[PDB]
Amino acid sequence: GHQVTREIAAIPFNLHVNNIPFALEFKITGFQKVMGETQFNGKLADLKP
Amino acid sequence: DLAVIGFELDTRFTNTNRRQRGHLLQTRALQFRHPIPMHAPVTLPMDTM
Repeated sequence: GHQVTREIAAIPFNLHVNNIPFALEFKITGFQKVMGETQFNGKLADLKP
Repeated sequence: DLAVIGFELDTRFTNTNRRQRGHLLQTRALQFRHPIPMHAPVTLPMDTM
């Protein structure tokens, strides 16, 4: 009521819908622990008395 | 003691009157300045005669 401004606006009209009740989900972590570290010889070293 | 007591809807308006304009986009700019210094020289002395 106290200022005039030009308002260019985009009004979306859309919907996302799912059809099929199937999914298979993995959570994958540990890339750096496996690729940045010994995985075999370190374990043999740990067996050293 | 088992009954439905309340509910919530996903009702939304149709803002055909621009009741809501949402987020705003505006142009911005940043300025960085990098002045270049002098560095210490290297000298070759030689005889003046």
